Amino acid sequence: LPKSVDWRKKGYVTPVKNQKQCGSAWAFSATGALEGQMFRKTGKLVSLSEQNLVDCSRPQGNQGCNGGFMARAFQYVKENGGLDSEESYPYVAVDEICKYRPENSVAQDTGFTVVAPGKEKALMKAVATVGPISVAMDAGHSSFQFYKSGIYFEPDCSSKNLDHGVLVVGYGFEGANSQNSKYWLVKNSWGPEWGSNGYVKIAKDKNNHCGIATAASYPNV
Ligand SMILES: [Cl-]
Ligand SMILES: [Cl-]
Repeated sequence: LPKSVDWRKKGYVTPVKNQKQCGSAWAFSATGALEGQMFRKTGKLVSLSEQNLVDCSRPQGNQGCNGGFMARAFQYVKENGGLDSEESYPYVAVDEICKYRPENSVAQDTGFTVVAPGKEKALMKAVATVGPISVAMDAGHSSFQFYKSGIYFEPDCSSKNLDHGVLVVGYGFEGANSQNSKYWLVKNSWGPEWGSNGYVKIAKDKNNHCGIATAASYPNV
C-alpha cells in the first residue's frame, strides 16, 4: 500500500461543510464518500445534498437531525435511484419535507461495501484503493471540540461506543519513518473554522483509536 495518501490533492473532496445544530454528521460523511466515488467515476466534483438525506431516508432507518448511519444513507441512495446536488436541495439544518427530485440527481450507488470491522489495516487498504471512506468515531470529548494541531490522541476515546460520522480522506505520518507517528486525515462537518481548516489528524495504528475502523464503509458506484 502507499506510505501516505491524500485524496484532497487529487480533487475528490469538496470544501468543508457545517452541519450546524442538527445531528446529521452521518449525512455529511455519506455525501463526502459519494462525492469522491462520483468524482472517480466521472472526473466531476459535485457537492451533494445532505438535506436530501436528512429529509428522505427515515424509511431506511435514519432519523434526520436526530442521528443516522452512513450505510443506511447509501442504502437510501440505492433504493431511491439517485441523490440530488447541494445546489438543488440546499442544507437548512432542520428536519424537513422530502423534496427529492429525480431530475436534479447527480449521484447514484448500487449499494455499499463494508470495511472489515476493527481492522485498521483493512481501512488503510480501502482508503488507498477506493478513495475517501465514511467512518464512525467517538468524538464526544472536549479535547476533540478544541482540537487544533498535531496527531489527535485522547485516553478517554472509545473504539466501541461511537457517536459521530466523519470522512477519512487519506493517511500519513510525521517524520521520515513512514512506520511510526502515523495518522488518519479526517474531514469533519463542523465548518472550516473547527480544527485545522475543518480537518483533524487522528492517531493511526494505535489500537483503532476513537473507533475509526469500527464501522467504515463506502458506496459502490
Ligand atoms: Cl451528528
Ligand atoms: Cl454506517
